[PDB]
Amino acid sequence: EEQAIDEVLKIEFLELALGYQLISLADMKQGGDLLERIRGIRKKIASDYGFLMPQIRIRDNLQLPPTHYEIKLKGIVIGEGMVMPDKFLAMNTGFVNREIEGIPTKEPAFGMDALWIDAKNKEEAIIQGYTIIDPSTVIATHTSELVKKYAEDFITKDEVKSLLERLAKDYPTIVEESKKIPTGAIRSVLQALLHEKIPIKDMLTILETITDIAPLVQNDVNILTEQVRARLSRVITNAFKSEDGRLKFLTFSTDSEQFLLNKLRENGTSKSLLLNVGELQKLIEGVSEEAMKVLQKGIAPVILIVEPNLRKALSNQMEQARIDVVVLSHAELDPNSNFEALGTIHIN
Repeated sequence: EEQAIDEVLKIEFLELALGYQLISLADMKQGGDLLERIRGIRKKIASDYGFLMPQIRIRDNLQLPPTHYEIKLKGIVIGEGMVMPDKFLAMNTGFVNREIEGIPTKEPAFGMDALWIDAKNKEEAIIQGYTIIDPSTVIATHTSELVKKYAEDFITKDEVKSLLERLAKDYPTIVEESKKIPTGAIRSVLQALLHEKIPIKDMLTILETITDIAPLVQNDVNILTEQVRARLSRVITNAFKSEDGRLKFLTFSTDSEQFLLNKLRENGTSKSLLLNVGELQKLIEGVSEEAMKVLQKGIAPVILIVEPNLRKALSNQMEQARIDVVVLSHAELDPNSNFEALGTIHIN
């Protein structure tokens, strides 16, 4: 025993641990690029979401099944999966002509259907309109999605201090004006944004909104979050456009929206839905089945668009039901972008 020391010197990071058979994906002498793909996430996340995470650590873990991987954050398992290191993943992204043969699976990043296929299958897969993704990329995309999920945690007091200071260099007045705001509130708003995958890369707007509005609402985080989000419609819409340039979404029918609004209650500044067991049931089936269809179309994340008053209440209700959706308000939609309605949820 000499682990008073390893504990003294330990830094906090995201850790990708690889089973024996996955190590070859990291071996550049073998042509694997997992190292660059994994190490290049931190910069992409920085430019898309506006925070700096510590570099991602890559370990072997021999206690793992040889094809399995495990992702840890502060030593706690937050994700795991497997790839066929010597195969390729083929996906229907909405242009498939004829289905091909392979091993069916659920891709780990979003739970979409896919086929593991051999290298020699790639050519015909491509002819049939499939998208092909290699093992390293699958792991990288998974890992990327997991850091987005836990983006909150990387927003420490020291990251907040560092974000202001990095803004101070050429907007020194607004950061100074922001010293008037309790720093727990700023931090708390930033976490609340990242919690729902809203980038904080526009600190100017964030700080300006908080500094303006906070004194008026006793630094209430529910109000500040919504107010800040309302001013980031360009950033929000851009962060959820599909790659074809369209933000693709579901809505609730008017009858359904009215039903939800009728069960909506405010207590202090906290909005919630007052639903019995059967009603909560109807709500969950309706969303989850429609979400299920969106994923089957090769589209993810599943986005729900509602009016301002339902956004937080619905979002809370979803994460408590463990339904992986994004909930957006009308106030957050950039009319300069293209939109596509995928379907309408009926709770009836």
